[PDB]
Amino acid sequence: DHRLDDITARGVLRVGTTGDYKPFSSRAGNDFVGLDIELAADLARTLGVPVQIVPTSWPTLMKDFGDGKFDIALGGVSITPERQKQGLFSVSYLRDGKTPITRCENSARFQTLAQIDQPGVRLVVNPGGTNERFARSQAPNAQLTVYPDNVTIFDQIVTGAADLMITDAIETRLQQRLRPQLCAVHPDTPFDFAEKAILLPRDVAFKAVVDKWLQQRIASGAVQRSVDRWLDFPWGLEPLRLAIDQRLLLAQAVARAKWNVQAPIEDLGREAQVIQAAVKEGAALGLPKVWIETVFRAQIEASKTVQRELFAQWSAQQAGKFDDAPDLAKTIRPELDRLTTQLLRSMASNQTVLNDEARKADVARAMRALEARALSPQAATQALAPFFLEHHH
Repeated sequence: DHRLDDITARGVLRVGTTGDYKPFSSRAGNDFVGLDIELAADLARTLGVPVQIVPTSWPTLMKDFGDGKFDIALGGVSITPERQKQGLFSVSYLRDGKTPITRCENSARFQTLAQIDQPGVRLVVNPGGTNERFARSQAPNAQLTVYPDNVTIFDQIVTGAADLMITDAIETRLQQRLRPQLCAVHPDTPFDFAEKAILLPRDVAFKAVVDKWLQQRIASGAVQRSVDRWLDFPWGLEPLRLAIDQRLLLAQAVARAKWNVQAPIEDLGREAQVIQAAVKEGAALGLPKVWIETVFRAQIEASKTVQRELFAQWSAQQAGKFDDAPDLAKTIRPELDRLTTQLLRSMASNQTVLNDEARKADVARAMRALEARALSPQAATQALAPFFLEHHH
């Protein structure tokens, strides 16, 4: 039909993605990141429009596409017969095995399909894609379990509620990194292969445009380089980001409570105590005192920044008391301390990447998009400054 003219007229390429499939497509706060998101952005550039990322889900992908919610879809989308009934696909930009991931101590036990396809084997899968279809077809005798959340379904292999999952080789390699109790089973020599591509409208001329762009990306080596980059991306920083974000948003509560009782924003004595306590808690995780002080001074400054900006608004508006004011000592402070514990724990888990000065641009990518940035750009910047600065991107 006329997809490219449709796009140019709209002034935007709309791109559906689930954001739950690292390394292709993952939420990092308010942003989506990953190999397929960078592809989307580069296609938009080539088409001469800005990109808009439209959230979907694996169970609603095809309905949302048929409903016209986006132009194209990607984020680890495999070519399948079902999807080919409804749209076209780009050329494939990644061929990858189907292979197991299991607890390392069970590597030997699930080398083969014979070993896996048996009652008393607890195989888990994502609903409604190539993995579910492979499991039902090739391991019919195993016990299958369907789990909606792909962002946590590996939890069940780790804890021993399931024995293994057969998935894309690339997901096995990444999850083996991210979840050290797990091991990819022979990813280079898999049971079968599948192809990743971009889901497109039924418009042959648009597909020709996409394939010319995509084939250049493949043949130039850029897709491969992007695969390695995203496989080595610091995915494990998300808990740290969320703790920082959640701790900072709570400053709104702090400010309403203080406004109601005419409490000063800054209390350097309290602040010193909070920092002390964080240093002591962090030392138990092996974190150095100076890094903890830098981080926590920044989180305290960012909180004050929120409070000041809110007081300045309430001042000019002549706001009275807030009916919604939680107890500072009884409700807010316990929450702040809980979030301090998560922040420290995340710092310890991610200490390697966070103390590598050469990887600040990836740390920026992972952490930048706080919900709190909508509330106070300056406070979000201050809170994140121990980890990266704006010129890190």
